[PDB]
This record gives sequence, C-alpha cells and structure tokens, in this order.
Amino acid sequence: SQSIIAYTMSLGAENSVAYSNNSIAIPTNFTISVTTEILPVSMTKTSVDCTMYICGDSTECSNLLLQYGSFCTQLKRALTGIAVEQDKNTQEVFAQV
Amino acid sequence: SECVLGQSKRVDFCGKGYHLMSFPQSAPHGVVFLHVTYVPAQEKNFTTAPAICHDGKAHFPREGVFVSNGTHWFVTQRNFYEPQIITTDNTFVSGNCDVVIGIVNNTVYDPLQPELDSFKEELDKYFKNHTSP
Amino acid sequence: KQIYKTPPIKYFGGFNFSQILPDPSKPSKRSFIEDLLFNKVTLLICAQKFKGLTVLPPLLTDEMIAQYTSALLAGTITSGWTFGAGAALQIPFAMQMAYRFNGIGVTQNVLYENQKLIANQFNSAIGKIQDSLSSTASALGKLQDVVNHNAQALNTLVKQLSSKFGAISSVLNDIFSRLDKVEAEVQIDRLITGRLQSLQTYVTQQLIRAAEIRASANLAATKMSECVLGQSKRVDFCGKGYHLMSFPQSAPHGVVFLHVTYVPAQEKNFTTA
Amino acid sequence: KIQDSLSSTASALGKLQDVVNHNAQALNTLVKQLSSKFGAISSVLNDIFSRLDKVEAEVQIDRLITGRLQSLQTYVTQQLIRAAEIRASANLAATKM
Amino acid sequence: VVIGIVNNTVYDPLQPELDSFKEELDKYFKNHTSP
Ligand SMILES: *[C@@H]1O[C@H](CO)[C@@H](O[C@@H]2O[C@H](CO)[C@@H](O[C@@H]3O[C@H](CO)[C@@H](O)[C@H](O)[C@@H]3O)[C@H](O)[C@H]2NC(C)=O)[C@H](O)[C@H]1NC(C)=O
Ligand SMILES: *[C@@H]1O[C@H](CO)[C@@H](O[C@@H]2O[C@H](CO)[C@@H](O[C@@H]3O[C@H](CO)[C@@H](O)[C@H](O)[C@@H]3O)[C@H](O)[C@H]2NC(C)=O)[C@H](O)[C@H]1NC(C)=O
Ligand SMILES: *[C@@H]1O[C@H](CO)[C@@H](O[C@@H]2O[C@H](CO)[C@@H](O)[C@H](O)[C@H]2NC(C)=O)[C@H](O)[C@H]1NC(C)=O
Ligand SMILES: *[C@@H]1O[C@H](CO)[C@@H](O[C@@H]2O[C@H](CO)[C@@H](O)[C@H](O)[C@H]2NC(C)=O)[C@H](O)[C@H]1NC(C)=O
Ligand SMILES: *[C@@H]1O[C@H](CO)[C@@H](O[C@@H]2O[C@H](CO)[C@@H](O)[C@H](O)[C@H]2NC(C)=O)[C@H](O)[C@H]1NC(C)=O
Ligand SMILES: *[C@@H]1O[C@H](CO)[C@@H](O)[C@H](O)[C@H]1NC(C)=O
Ligand SMILES: *[C@@H]1O[C@H](CO)[C@@H](O)[C@H](O)[C@H]1NC(C)=O
Ligand SMILES: *[C@@H]1O[C@H](CO)[C@@H](O)[C@H](O)[C@H]1NC(C)=O
Ligand SMILES: *[C@@H]1O[C@H](CO)[C@@H](O)[C@H](O)[C@H]1NC(C)=O
Repeated sequence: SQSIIAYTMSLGAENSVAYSNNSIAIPTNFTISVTTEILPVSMTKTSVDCTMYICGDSTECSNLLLQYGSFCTQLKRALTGIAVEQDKNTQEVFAQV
Repeated sequence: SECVLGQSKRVDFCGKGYHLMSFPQSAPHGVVFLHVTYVPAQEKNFTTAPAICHDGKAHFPREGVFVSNGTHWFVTQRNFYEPQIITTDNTFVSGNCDVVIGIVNNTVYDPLQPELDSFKEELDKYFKNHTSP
Repeated sequence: KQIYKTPPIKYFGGFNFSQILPDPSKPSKRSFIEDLLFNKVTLLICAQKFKGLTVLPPLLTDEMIAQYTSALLAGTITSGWTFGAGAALQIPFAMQMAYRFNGIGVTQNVLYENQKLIANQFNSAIGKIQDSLSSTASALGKLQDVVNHNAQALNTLVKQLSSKFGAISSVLNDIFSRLDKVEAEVQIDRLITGRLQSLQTYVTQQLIRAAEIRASANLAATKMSECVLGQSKRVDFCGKGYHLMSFPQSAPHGVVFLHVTYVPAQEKNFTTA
Repeated sequence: KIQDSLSSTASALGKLQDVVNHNAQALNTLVKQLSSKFGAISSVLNDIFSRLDKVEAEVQIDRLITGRLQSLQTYVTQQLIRAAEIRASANLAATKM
Repeated sequence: VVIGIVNNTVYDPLQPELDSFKEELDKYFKNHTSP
C-alpha cells in the first residue's frame, strides 16, 4: 500500500486576523523557549608537494618540471595563505576575553 | 560579541522572539549557540481608545495602552496583562479633547485623591471638631 | 508560517494602501506597483542553444512569491510588528503608528493632533513613487545587469566554438576526413583542449558571481527581518532619516523595499543654558 | 598619546601595507614568468623562428603561447578573489561611518 | 560648580495643590478667626 505521489507545495496554514479599529489583543501569559543554532568557523588545513604528486619517484620527470618556472611556488604560497588564515578564524571567535 | 556579551535589540538575530541571553558551546570545526528567548503565551482581546478626556482636556498614557473589559477603563503594559487604575501619575495632558478623534469619556483620579480623601476628610473632620463649639 | 489575509474593509484611518495591496481585477494577484516593476525588466537565440546550454526553472513560481509578499503586507498593517515574535495581535493602525513615533523621540501626542495632515502627506508620497519608478530606464538598473551578465556570458560561450586554436579547421568532422589517423590526433588535441578550457572558465566565473549574489540575499534577508518585521535603530540602514516602517514588493530576480522615514522641516534659532 | 603610538612601531599600519605589497608582488611574478621555457627550445620567440623550419616551429611556439596565456589567466582569477575581499571591507567601512 | 548655569524661577506644581488650598484652608482660618 505504498507508491510515489506528486502534489503542489503548501505555503502554510491559512489564517485570518480580525482587524478592527477599536479592538486590541493583550497577551495574558508568556513562555520561555531555548533555540539552537550551528555555525562553521574553520576547515581542515592542507599542504601539497610540488613533485611527488606529478612526477612521483621518477628521476627523468622532476628535472624537466623545472622548465615550467615558479608554478608550484605559487601553489605553496596560496595554500599557506589559507592555512594561516584558519588560525585567525578561531582566534577571533573564542578569544574575546 | 552581541548575543553573548550583551542583550541584542536586533529583531530575529539572536533567536526567534525577544532575546534574553545565550550560551556558547564548542563543536568540531564550528560553534553552537543556545539562544534563550521570551515568547508571549495565550491572549485575550479588549476594547481600546487613544485618549481619555476628563476636565475637557485629552490624556495620554505615559507608558501603556488604554484598555477596557466593558465596564470601566484601565491602563496596562504592552506585552503583559496587568491593569491599573487610571491616575494622573499614569497620564500626561496635551491640549483640549476636541481636535483628537476617537477620544472617549471617563474619570481620572489624581494620586493626591487618597492624599486628600484621607486628609481633606480628616481636615473636614478637624474642621467639624472645632466649628461646633 | 501562516498566510494572513486583510479584512474586506480597507479604511486604515485615512492611509491609502490601494497601490500596494493585491489587485483582484488583474488575472494575477499583483498590486499596481508590482505591475510597473514586472513590465520594466525583460528576461531566436534561445533556440540557438543546440549545444547543450539549457536553463532550469526555479522551484518557487511567480504566483506563489506574490502570496508570501501578500501575507507580509497583511500582517504588518493589522498586527503591527508583533507577528514576527509570536502570536499575531491585532491593533488599530492609527494607534500602531503612535508607537513608531514613540520610538523616535517624539511623543505620541503629535500624531493624533496632526492625523489628517500626516495621512494626506503619506498618501501623496506613495503616489509620486509610482511615476518615479516608470520615469527613466535606469531605475531598475541593479536588477538589469544581473540578467544581462547571465545572458551575455552565454553568447560568448557559444561563439567561442568557431575558433581554431591553431588547428587546421574549426569543424571537427572535416579534420578526420582529410588526415591520416597517426597525426590527426595532434590537431584534435589542440581543438579539444581549447574547447575545454573555454568551458572551465565559464564555471569559475559563475562561482565568483554566485558568491556576490549570496552576499546580497543575506542583506535582503536582514532588511526584511529588521526594517519590515520591526523598527530599526541602526542609522542609515532602512532609509535616509528616522525610520518608521517598510513595505516589500516583489520583482524579477530581486526585491524592492519602500522605506517610510521621518525628516525634520524648517527650524529656528534659540538660546540655551 | 595616540600620535606617538601610531609612529611608535612599523607594524601599526600593517593592514594597509600587505594590501599594497600583494599588488606589487603579483606583478613581479607575472614579469618574471616570461623567462621560462615551458618545454620549448628557447624562451625567445624571435630565435625559435630563425632556427627551425615552418612545419615544425608551429609546435614549439604553441607550447610557449599556451603557457604564457595560461600564466595570464591565473593572474586575473586571483584578482577576482581579492577584489571580492576589499568589497567585503568597503561594505564594513561604509557601515562604521 | 556647573559652568554656564543661569538664573530663573522653577514653579512648584505641588504649591497650587496647596496654594489653592491655602486659598481654602487658610481662607477657612480667615473665615474662622474673624468671628
Ligand atoms: C471588569 O473589571 C472590573 C475591575 O476588576 C470589575 O469590577 C470589579 O469587580 C470586582 C469583582 O467582581 C468587584 O469586587 C467585588 O465588589 C463587590 C461590590 O459590592 C464586593 O461586595 C465584593 O466583595 C468584591 O469586592 C469590584 O468591586 C469591581 N469594581 C468596582 C469599581 O466595583 C468588573 O466586574 C469587570 N467586568 C467584567 C465584565 O469582567
Ligand atoms: C463627553 O463629555 C462631554 C462633556 O461632558 C460631552 O460634550 C457635551 O455634549 C453635549 C451633547 O450631548 C453638548 O450639549 C449640547 O449643548 C448645546 C448648547 O450648548 C446644544 O445646542 C446641543 O444640541 C447639545 O445639546 C454639551 O455642550 C457638550 N459639553 C461641552 C462642555 O461642550 C461629549 O458629548 C461626551 N462624549 C460622548 C461621546 O458622549
Ligand atoms: C487610493 O488611491 C487610489 C489611486 O490614486 C484611488 O483610486 C483613484 O480614485 C480616483 C477617484 O475616482 C480615480 O479618478 C482614479 O482613476 C483612481 N485610480 C486608480 C489607479 O484606480 C483611490 O480612490 C484611493 N482610495 C480612496 C479611499 O479614495
Ligand atoms: C538666527 O538663526 C540663524 C540661522 O538661521 C543664525 O545664523 C544667521 O543666519 C545665517 C546662518 O549662519 C547667516 O547668514 C547669518 O549671518 C547668521 N547671523 C549672524 C548674526 O551671524 C543667527 O545667528 C540666529 N540669530 C539669533 C539672534 O538667534
Ligand atoms: C544668579 O543669582 C544668584 C543669586 O540669586 C547671584 O548670586 C549673587 O550675586 C551677587 C552679585 O551680583 C552677590 O552679591 C550675592 O552674594 C550672590 N548670592 C549668593 C547667595 O551668593 C548670581 O550672581 C546670579 N548670576 C548672574 C549671572 O547674575
Ligand atoms: C471603524 O470603522 C467603521 C467602518 O469603517 C466606522 O463606521 C466606525 O466609525 C469606525 N470607528 C471609529 C472609532 O472611528
Ligand atoms: C478634637 O479636638 C480635641 C481637642 O479639642 C482632641 O482632643 C480630639 O482628639 C479631636 N478629635 C479628632 C477626631 O481629631
Ligand atoms: C562663548 O565663547 C566666548 C568666546 O569664546 C566667551 O566669551 C563666552 O563666555 C562663551 N560663553 C559661555 C556661556 O561660556
Ligand atoms: C465660612 O464659614 C461659614 C460657617 O461659619 C460657611 O457657611 C461659609 O460657607 C464659609 N465660607 C467659605 C468661603 O467657605
């Protein structure tokens, strides 16, 4: 007795407010509720080797990788910027005292 | 900086409702907040008028809103039912009561009324205590 | 959470909301102001997308977004700002506005004593807005370059596949029927890597652009929480002046606010101690 | 006391300093990159054409054009990231003011 | 101690609440002392 059905979305239970020009509503009571909320603050740090990924354990590949210039220095420079930044994200949240 | 280290006036920022306070909790690669909020419970409707005229002059609530339950009027808090007797301490006067629309008629008893009904009657009792002989 | 609806009587103390409340005569339930907005932003070339460039439809249809906006405007004029923090509580409008004045630093005794003048002064202001929106073609510029940048970027993608990238020809079939297979694999690599780096570039630009719309959907979600569902104490956040209220309106790929603010008029010198 | 504190050390204006350094270090790497070979015979376009016949020289230069062109697309993409961070700090200085 | 203070008269609101009754209580004394 199970199947897959397709329908139309519902925006919520319809309500009507009895607006009038000499009527007010005052609450006679209150309640206290606790609500949770989750927020990411940092992600895993990472580092990558220039050559072992590309020319792993090959002597004839690493020498001709140098003809490509300072390419992987930029990768080391960029990934280090992210890594050192992740220490600031945690140092600005919890370290206010 | 705002929800934990203070109380926030920004609506719908530190929780769904009127904010009270919050508690941090650590978590892997993040933080978790525990917002404590105030939510109004059941309500009852009344009848309201924007100003009250007693001595030909309008009166407005210093803090609060005029309400009635059918017989006589009251002034209460905005977010919690606590009626109080109308008194010159609760109201301030601003002009006559013809320019305003929606004004209604009732009586305002000045806070010196107990300070006179217990004194003027006492003084009248004193006056009758000395005029008779 | 609930879809409120305004009562049949539309006498809100003198204020005239006919321009913003839904209009039943039109087939859609869109106000008068929303009609001018929807006729000022325009969304065979679309049939020249036989290369696989398609456009998916949004989940929320337009006629359902106009119902969210209707409930915002029908629960902010009867219940005031109490509906965003719990149970909606009705309140007369001429009396609710006395609370917005009380939050500025101006006692409530001035609104009643100038109710007729204020109502007319607000009525005329809403009328002038409708002509200003339709005055020039630069009014809706912010919502315009959003749709232009997302269609001008598609044309360059399509026109890019007429280039050769150093190959013999830009047409893929004629390369094979003219060269032996031993070295026809050299030319095609130049043509299959250029066509592939021209598509990786398109994705990367979308990741940048979607991060600047995400930064504006997080500001429209704050303007609606604070300016609309309450009164804001932040100076110069919900309009130039002392804030009073706001009214959302929908628009293609965006939202339009109508901030009502208080501004002091002529002054006079004085001597103080 | 504020006047002396600002002029006390060289790390006071650090936030405005790495902004101008990152925009001058990025240019130097762009200029220094065009001395690389990318696996070609030589790093100069003029001498490649004067040593190899036209049928073969079209292979080496394409290995050099596609490297210099890719090294310039990286520079633009990095600027798009940085311009989206200053835009996030010009929207905070416009709120502080 | 404050700089820029100026001279004027502050009218007691509680005084007419008794001055009008000094117009009454003392008048009653005047209405009772004479006979
Ligand atoms: C609307 O609210 C007013 C204010 O509370 C109500 O008037 C007050 O009602 C109470 C309780 O019924 C009265 O107390 C009783 O008064 C009688 C008078 O003889 C006394 O014998 C009892 O021992 C008790 O004290 C109170 O007097 C009355 N206020 C005045 C000025 O008389 C009113 O009943 C409410 N009406 C409705 C429809 O809810
Ligand atoms: C609230 O109380 C005030 C004063 O207690 C009421 O004002 C009074 O209204 C009556 C009308 O019922 C006025 O009587 C009028 O007298 C003139 C002659 O002066 C006559 O030509 C009219 O036909 C009418 O009979 C009375 O003058 C007026 N009092 C004052 C001081 O102006 C008011 O009506 C009450 N509000 C409500 C809603 O009942
Ligand atoms: C609220 O404003 C609207 C728009 O100005 C008013 O509708 C106009 O009414 C006049 C009077 O008959 C007509 O001449 C206009 O053609 C109407 N305009 C439109 C767009 O329909 C409306 O009457 C106002 N509300 C009240 C209660 O007067
Ligand atoms: C009256 O108010 C004006 C401001 O509107 C004060 O300043 C005068 O008006 C303008 C504004 O600076 C200047 O062109 C005049 O020269 C100003 N007057 C003087 C004397 O400088 C003005 O000072 C005020 N006067 C009094 C008596 O309060
Ligand atoms: C404001 O009023 C006070 C008292 O009413 C003045 O103080 C008096 O000043 C005179 C000099 O003009 C002295 O002779 C009195 O002894 C002072 N009175 C006391 C109690 O010390 C004061 O000078 C006035 N201020 C101005 C600016 O006129
Ligand atoms: C409330 O509105 C009705 C109909 O619009 C009107 O008859 C009545 O006079 C109004 N009440 C007040 C107090 O203005
Ligand atoms: C009335 O006056 C007499 C003195 O003449 C005094 O002893 C008595 O307490 C007074 N009574 C009252 C009720 O004040
Ligand atoms: C205002 O300044 C003038 C000159 O600077 C001075 O003479 C005057 O006393 C000052 N006013 C007050 C109230 O101190
Ligand atoms: C003065 O006293 C007499 C009684 O001795 C009284 O009748 C009269 O009303 C009093 N006058 C006033 C103005 O109270």
